[PDB]
Amino acid sequence: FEVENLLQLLTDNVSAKGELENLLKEVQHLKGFLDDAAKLPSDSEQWKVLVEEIQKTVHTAEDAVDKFVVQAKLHKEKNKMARILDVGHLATVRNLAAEVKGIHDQVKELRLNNQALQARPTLELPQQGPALEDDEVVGFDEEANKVINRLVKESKDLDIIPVVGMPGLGKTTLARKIYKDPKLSYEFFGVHWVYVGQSYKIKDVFLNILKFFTRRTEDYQHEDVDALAKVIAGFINKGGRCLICLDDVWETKVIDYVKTIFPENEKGHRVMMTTRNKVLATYANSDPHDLKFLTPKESFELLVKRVFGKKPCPKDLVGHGESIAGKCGGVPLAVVVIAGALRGRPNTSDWIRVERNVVQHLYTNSEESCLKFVEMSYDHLPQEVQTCFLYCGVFPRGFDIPSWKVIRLWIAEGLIKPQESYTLEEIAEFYLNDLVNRNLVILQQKRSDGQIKTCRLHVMLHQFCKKEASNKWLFQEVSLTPDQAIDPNKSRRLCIQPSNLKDFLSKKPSAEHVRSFYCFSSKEKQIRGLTPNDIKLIHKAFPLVRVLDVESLKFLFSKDFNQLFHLRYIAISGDFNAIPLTFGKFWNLQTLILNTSTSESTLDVKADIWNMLQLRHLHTNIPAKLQPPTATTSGKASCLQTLCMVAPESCEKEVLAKACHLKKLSIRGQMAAFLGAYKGGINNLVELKCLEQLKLLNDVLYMNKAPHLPQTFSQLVRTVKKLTLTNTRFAWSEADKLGQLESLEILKFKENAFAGDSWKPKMGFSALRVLWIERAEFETWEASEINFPVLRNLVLMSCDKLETVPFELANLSDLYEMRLENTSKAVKSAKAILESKTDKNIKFNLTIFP
Amino acid sequence: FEVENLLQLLTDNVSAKGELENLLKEVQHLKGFLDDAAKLPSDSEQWKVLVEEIQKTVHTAEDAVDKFVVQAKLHKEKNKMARILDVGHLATVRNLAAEVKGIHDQVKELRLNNQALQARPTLELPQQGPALEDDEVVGFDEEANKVINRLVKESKDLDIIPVVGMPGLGKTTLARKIYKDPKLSYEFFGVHWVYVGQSYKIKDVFLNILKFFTRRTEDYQHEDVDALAKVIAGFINKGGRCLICLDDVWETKVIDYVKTIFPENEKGHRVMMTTRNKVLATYANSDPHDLKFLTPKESFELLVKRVFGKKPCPKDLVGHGESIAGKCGGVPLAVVVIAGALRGRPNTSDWIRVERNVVQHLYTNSEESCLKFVEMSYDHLPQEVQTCFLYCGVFPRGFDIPSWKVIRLWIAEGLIKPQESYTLEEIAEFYLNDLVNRNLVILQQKRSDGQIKTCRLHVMLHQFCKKEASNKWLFQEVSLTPDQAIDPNKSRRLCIQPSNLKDFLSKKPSAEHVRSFYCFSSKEKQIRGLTPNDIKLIHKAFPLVRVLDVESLKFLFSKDFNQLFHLRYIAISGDFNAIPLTFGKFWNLQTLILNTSTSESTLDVKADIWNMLQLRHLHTNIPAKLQPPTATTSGKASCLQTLCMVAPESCEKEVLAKACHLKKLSIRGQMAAFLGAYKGGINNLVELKCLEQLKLLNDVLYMNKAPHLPQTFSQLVRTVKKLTLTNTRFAWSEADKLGQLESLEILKFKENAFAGDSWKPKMGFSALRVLWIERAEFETWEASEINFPVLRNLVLMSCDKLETVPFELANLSDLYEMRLENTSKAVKSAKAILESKTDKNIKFNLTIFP
Amino acid sequence: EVENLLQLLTDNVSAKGELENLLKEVQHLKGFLDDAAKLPSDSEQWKVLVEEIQKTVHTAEDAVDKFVVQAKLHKEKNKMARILDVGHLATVRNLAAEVKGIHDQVKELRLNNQALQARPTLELPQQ
Ligand SMILES: Nc1ncnc2c1ncn2[C@@H]1O[C@H](COP(=O)(O)OP(=O)(O)OP(=O)(O)O)[C@@H](O)[C@H]1O
Ligand SMILES: Nc1ncnc2c1ncn2[C@@H]1O[C@H](COP(=O)(O)OP(=O)(O)OP(=O)(O)O)[C@@H](O)[C@H]1O
Repeated sequence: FEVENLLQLLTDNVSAKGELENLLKEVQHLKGFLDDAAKLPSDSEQWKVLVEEIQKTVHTAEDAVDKFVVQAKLHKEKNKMARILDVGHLATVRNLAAEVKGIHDQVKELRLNNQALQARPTLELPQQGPALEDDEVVGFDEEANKVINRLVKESKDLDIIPVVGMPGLGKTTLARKIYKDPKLSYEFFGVHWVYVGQSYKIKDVFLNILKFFTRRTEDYQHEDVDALAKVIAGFINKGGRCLICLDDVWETKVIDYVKTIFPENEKGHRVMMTTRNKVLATYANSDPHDLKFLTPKESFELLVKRVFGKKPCPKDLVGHGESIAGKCGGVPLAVVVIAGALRGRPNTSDWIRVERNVVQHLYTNSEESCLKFVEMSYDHLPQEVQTCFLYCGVFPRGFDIPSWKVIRLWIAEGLIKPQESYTLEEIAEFYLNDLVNRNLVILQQKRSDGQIKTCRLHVMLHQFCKKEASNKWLFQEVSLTPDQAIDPNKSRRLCIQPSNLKDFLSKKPSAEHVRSFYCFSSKEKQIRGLTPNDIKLIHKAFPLVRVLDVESLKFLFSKDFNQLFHLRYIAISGDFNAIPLTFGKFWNLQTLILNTSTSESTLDVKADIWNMLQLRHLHTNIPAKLQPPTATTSGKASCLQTLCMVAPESCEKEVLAKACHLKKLSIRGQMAAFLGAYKGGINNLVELKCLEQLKLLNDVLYMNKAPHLPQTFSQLVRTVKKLTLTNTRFAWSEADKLGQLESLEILKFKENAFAGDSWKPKMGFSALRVLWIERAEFETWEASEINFPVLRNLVLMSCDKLETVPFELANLSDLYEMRLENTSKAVKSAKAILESKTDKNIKFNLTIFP
Repeated sequence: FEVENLLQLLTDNVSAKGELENLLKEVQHLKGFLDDAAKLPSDSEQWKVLVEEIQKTVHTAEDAVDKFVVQAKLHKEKNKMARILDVGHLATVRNLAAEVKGIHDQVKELRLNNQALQARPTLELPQQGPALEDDEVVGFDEEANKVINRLVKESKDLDIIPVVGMPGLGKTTLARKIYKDPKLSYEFFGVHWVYVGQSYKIKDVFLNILKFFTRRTEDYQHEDVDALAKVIAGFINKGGRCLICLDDVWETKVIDYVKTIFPENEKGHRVMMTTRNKVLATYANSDPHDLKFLTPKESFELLVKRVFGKKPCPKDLVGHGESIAGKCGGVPLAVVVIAGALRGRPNTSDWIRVERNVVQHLYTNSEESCLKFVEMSYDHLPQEVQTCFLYCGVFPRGFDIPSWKVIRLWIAEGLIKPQESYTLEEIAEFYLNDLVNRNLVILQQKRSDGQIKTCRLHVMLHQFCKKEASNKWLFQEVSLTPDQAIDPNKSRRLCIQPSNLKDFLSKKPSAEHVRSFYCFSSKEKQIRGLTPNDIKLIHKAFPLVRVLDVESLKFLFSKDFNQLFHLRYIAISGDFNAIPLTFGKFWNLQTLILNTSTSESTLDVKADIWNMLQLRHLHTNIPAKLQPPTATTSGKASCLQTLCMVAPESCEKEVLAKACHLKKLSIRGQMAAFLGAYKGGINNLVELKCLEQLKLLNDVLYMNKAPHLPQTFSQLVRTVKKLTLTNTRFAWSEADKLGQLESLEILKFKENAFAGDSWKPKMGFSALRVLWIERAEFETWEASEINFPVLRNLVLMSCDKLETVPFELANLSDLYEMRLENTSKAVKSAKAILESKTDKNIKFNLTIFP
Repeated sequence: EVENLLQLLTDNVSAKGELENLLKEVQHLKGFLDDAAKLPSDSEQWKVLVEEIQKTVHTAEDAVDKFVVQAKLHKEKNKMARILDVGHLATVRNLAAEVKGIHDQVKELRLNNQALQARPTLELPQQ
């Protein structure tokens, strides 16, 4: 046995690398086939079987390759004596080699046996409703009047009025309503309608337009595009003022084609167009008309209308009907589709069937129209954003998906690929920005800069993403009808709700193909009765985790968890006084979010963060006392872009030299002991090159002496875009020192950041965009035009002490935004400045709470 | 082990040659498949995987074959005792045979397993914009006026006015603007427009022409081509003067089909035709109208004319806007396309996304029209010029590509193939000449003979070439987002930049499939901190380099660098006193450029250049002391065409006999000891048969005795076409002999080449084309018509002493060009000659600086 | 190494049995030597044979003592040092191979040479 064992063991190691490379190349083949098959439309159960099988074989080979490389690195870590001497290593490594050969031959026979896989040169092989009347439209009366108003206002220029939203949001219904208002007839000689959609031809559109202006299109079918444009221009000139309806135009070229047909007769014509692309709407009109959201009562009224015509919904179905109405998120088409499923089912058994879940019920049966309706644009997304989109589907339904969390989740799953001059963080931020541009992913929260802060995936879109991923298996959500498991073995990843986590753990989960663990707290901070054994068994179940993201728990650094070298992105919480060195073995790691409940003032990062080349972002809820890099660790600049909640002690010349590419840096502690010359730890910030954000927080309320912004501070932080001061109690004279930042973009004064009865700024802020003052005790302000020449946003919250916003800021042309939150009499001056700007008729916004 | 080793080693080598030949045949098969695949359009990921795989396998097998032959040559180079005795020889040889056998079986299974490769008889499987008005056309006002002036000028003959330029340059916009001037209507009764493009049918063109002259084309659809020609001629005769606008005509047959329609009514009709082929335009009109280049302000105004139409661009987007405007190189289609990318994106995050790199942003997404716009003519080039073009896509963006550098680079990359009566130099020069003819490759510098000197790839075309090569993998440019490497393993070649070279070395590069090293100095002479260790690392990383081209460095002749026997083309610089014999082992060498910083007056070529049969061109920045060929080296005439910077001592009877086919020879040193009878080194030039260029340079400013050209000099250099004399200090009487060269074509008197207060030439120069005089101390010139009968260019520079250009040169009909750079009062005589020729109305150009 | 590990492990897969057989056969040769010492001898061939049996007996004794010393050294080392040591494995089985060689030498010494055959009572022995 041992003779034979060692014989085959030695024989195999001689092709382990060749077997590895051949398996990897053939798995690349199968992955290319898999992309092809995903693109293809399929209807044969055998084809779904084969796609399932190739996906599972591909992911099995991926696990084998990652295991082999991880073992190789582990061996290289061991000393030469423990390298040669180890015999268990020999057994495991050759068992791994044997598995790799088995899977390689499996891939060889997968390619050879199945004819479908053969390489092909270029071979992938790929109507409205009834029409409502005014009484059938719901809650659009105010919207219709607003849009018609916008249309009718006299303006010699050809102004556009676009309507934009999400798939099946009712836009075409708003246009059809608008299209049949007598007011529109009064204001315009001839209103004509046209539908474009994603697929169209201009000549079709131009011919249909011409039909309205003459019935002899048979004569002009021989005219060219520009001749037709001139003809229609003359026809309109004869007609007079005209409004043209455009249903679902998604391309700028189309708009720029439509401007042509309108003559320059200074009649102030109009074109109102529907577009699922917010950017297209924005170009069409500089101020869009985002289709409102139906309120739950309106949705219930619509469902009543549909599943019972005009006869009232019967009494007992009202409860269930109400339930169905609210759950649809406020988009009419979800109501429409579930009503379709409910047509003529006055028996409450089926109403209860449909209610119990009303997101799955769309995308089923023949009248699934929601699916294809959304797909009308998903295919309008490139593959990179296709995938980055689908991974918005992990977050629980109704969850608020943070911008940074989702950005690092994308970048931690390997979905994004590097570009030739950009950084993965900004490529991903652009991907999500664009995802909102296409209205694909709701965005209701705006950073001071105006960037995404919380994006949600609409209930209908949530179920669409979940089911689409499940079909592609990129991830999945575990469910349990009382008992059972829904085949999680067909789940490349598992998203588990905390409530069912204990039960899923009771079955002793154990998976290898799994490559992440998602368990978010939609009900924030509802940490259930999870024992340490639960966390240990979690560590056991998923050994190949790239993405271990769980924050509603008391996590611990079990030995098993310490072995997870494949780790990429960690979101854990508990009571940790210092990061153990075990984190120094997670070479694959790219991100680390830390939220510790420890009473310790500082967290000691024992793990050598410097050696982790793949590392990109470390986040801590409390200041981190990072060890400086040693001589051995000296090398290339670290990949670290974001380093949040840094202890000032851990800001040394060597650390900042090792993180010169650091972008987002936050430091909290004692400041005066950090601001002096011998406190040049601040002077050490010169090491940071691409630094952009800097949060300064003082943990002491009783300060020995008030610090002073060093004169070098102007250039010490020259690269910083965002700069938040918290509990700094700086003299407003120091605000002048803050006026010498060339690249200052955002400015937050939080918790008496600046101490003083009144603020009289002098230095101009040639680029500042957002001013943010929170809980400022200073009573009067005399900021002038020169101070903030390019003010675009000014936020002052909890200003119970401030007296009046200076009128001088009214002159600022750039300034359009002004929010006063829990502010004193200065609210009156906000009204005065708003009135002045309205008299000047400058686009400006004023928000007052409550 | 040793028994089995030697057994296998002997058995395989018995079969090594058969294995080699069979592998070569099968790799020829895969290369033919690749030639098919490149043409065939494809969109399937699996097929791109297969093409990647066949490319990698083919290049791997090519490396194996070249390594095996190099080893064979090395072994044959060793002595018989050093041949039989060597044991490492057998080890490496039999390992190489094992690798060759492995890759041969790889190719066998690549063919058999994959059905895509089966031989097939004949089986590869292969609209305007909106239209503007005159306010949307930028900066073409003067251009349109110039073109219309060219048009309307009265002339009985049917003169043509063509508009030519690069893809996406806006020609059709100029024509349309021309097509809508009232002036054109005033000067012509009937103006009609026709679109041809690359693909067209005459009958469609003629029928559409006939429509403008009668609405009954339905009647004449049955008439033959000549019948339609006569009909249109009669219609034009009835109409009178006519200008016909032609869009995108590329083939001359079309032009000569258009002359037919026009009647001979001595009405001076006109034809306007746009054409991407500069030669076609030149035929259409003897003086083309190269569409001007939009200035950066015009490009910014245009981009405003789209991303914000007529509403002025907001303030903060101007900075970014200006950046995105100038970067487009001065062609409106780059502006248009990146605008399309920017449509309705007033959030400056995306403006900065697009600005950072504004050449990639074309050729991406749906509205990438730049790509297909260039491809509409890339297929217009045969495969040879197809490839030669793509290797203009390796010089850094904005780099000025020298004519000789690129010519040899082509010929050194294995892209050109020999013809049946031509020499690779002139085939390649013709290829680049055409690459300018088709407007493909910009050309802004002219050699005195009038051939290309510098050529550039327009930023748009540069990125197109880079991406096209990268898809085909013919080469690639290494990039690093902070860290990382972009998979350079899929880069058959690496084009790195000096800025990133140090970091590239930091990763310890090691490649085998790489077959060249491109590192040019766009910022000339910016040699960064590259240590000798860096150069050694270069030598190590790329062992199979055919083309090693790096001059921004301090290169050294390391032992490893001496091994590169596959070497073809060298471009190196440093401090070398004499070329080591190590270069005598580079049997594959074809070219050698040398730029040595040594203070030595002469460089001694220790390497036996005579034995290098593949050698074609040696270049040195200082005179070279070549060793004469020995008796053993005696054989066929050397392939050497160009031999630059030759020490006069290095010009011996035997040397020149061995290089009788030498064409470009340059000699520098002490000359007075060169012209004498016992200095028959001048007489030794009789050996050169196809000598074309001859540059004579004297390094001494204090000459013992004024030299004197030999009487034989006339027939000594009878084959010379170019003859640049520098610092010769010759009496103008000696110039009279210069009229005794039958084949003289170029004449550059540089740095007091001829000494004398005045020049009074007598002998005629029956063929001289371009005269050329730098820094002439002579004061008065008395040349006449007989002296320069066929003068085509007359360039006089730094002639601060020259008094007046003789008026007699005015009579010269051939003379069209004349340039006075930093010239004295003779500039006034230049004005006199210009006025006289203008009075005679002879097509003449005068340039004066400053 | 593959052939090396094969041959070593297969030699061990018995070193104790080879050891004991060699020991008993060397006891045989030692008894023969005790006989031959008493015997008067005058034949150069017999002195050659006695020299040879003495050298073979003492060679086998050196091999046996070396092998037991190596075994004791193994037992001295820690369990980790016992299992992990690879050079020790090579020396162990080289010693075992030498023991097999000497044992075969003793077998052929007995069989080839008649002189060694067992015999009940045969030792042949003026002022
Ligand atoms: N207020 C409403 N009351 C009743 N039904 C409505 C209402 N709004 C929309 N619908 C229904 O929605 C469906 C029409 O959706 P619509 O075409 O307007 O969607 P959309 O968001 O504009 O989509 P797209 O951009 O793909 O055209 C029809 O069933 C129509 O009856
Ligand atoms: N306002 C404008 N100012 C300048 N150029 C414009 C403007 N609007 C469109 N264009 C140019 O018009 C071009 C239309 O194609 P055009 O025929 O003029 O290009 P070309 O390079 O001359 O040759 P080809 O006919 O092969 O396309 C577009 O490339 C765009 O660059």
